Amino acid sequence: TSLIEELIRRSEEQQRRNEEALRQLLSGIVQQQNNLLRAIEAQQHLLQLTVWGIKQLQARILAVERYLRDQQ
Amino acid sequence: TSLIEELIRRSEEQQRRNEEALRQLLSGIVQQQNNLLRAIEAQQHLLQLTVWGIKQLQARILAVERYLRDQQ
Amino acid sequence: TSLIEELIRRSEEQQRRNEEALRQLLSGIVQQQNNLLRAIEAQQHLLQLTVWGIKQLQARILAVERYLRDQQ
Repeated sequence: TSLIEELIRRSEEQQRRNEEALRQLLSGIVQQQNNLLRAIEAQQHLLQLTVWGIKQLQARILAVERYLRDQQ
Repeated sequence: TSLIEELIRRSEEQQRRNEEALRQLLSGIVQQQNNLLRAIEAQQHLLQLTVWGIKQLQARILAVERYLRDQQ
Repeated sequence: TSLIEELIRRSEEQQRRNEEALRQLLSGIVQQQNNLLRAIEAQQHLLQLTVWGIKQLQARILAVERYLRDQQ
């Protein structure tokens, strides 16, 4: 999803800030960990959708396989 | 999986603790990075299973497509 | 992918270093957050490929379902 891409871009922005600050940092590290957690949660949501999409495709292919067996 | 949801909830708990501590913190940030890494590893395991599930569906649909071609 | 496994192993290495340093640490935490972000980005790439793989399987099964309907 574009949100995962948006959360990643925000993590990239915060990462550059934390590295530059390395060269207030602790707050940035904590915020960055929240940025990463949000990304992981968004990826989890899409991953869960693909899991259900795979099971629906499994059901559709099984119905076709059974139709072809039944036609014999 | 429910484990990924459990690892995420633990990361959410540790995140609230680190933010509240921001308002011992370093240990919490290190632990939180382990919580995130465990989540990423669990997501990787489920992602790998979906990759193999997709290839098995590909093989099943290909077998049906070939059966239908062969019947002609 | 093996890259995600390589990024994870690097995060595991950096995590052990940060925990041992807990027992220079800030640089290690920042680097570890970059290791995690890279993992999340790599997982996002594979996740996006599975999403497109699922839609192509959907199109293939739909074509078979339509062929079978049309043959009647």
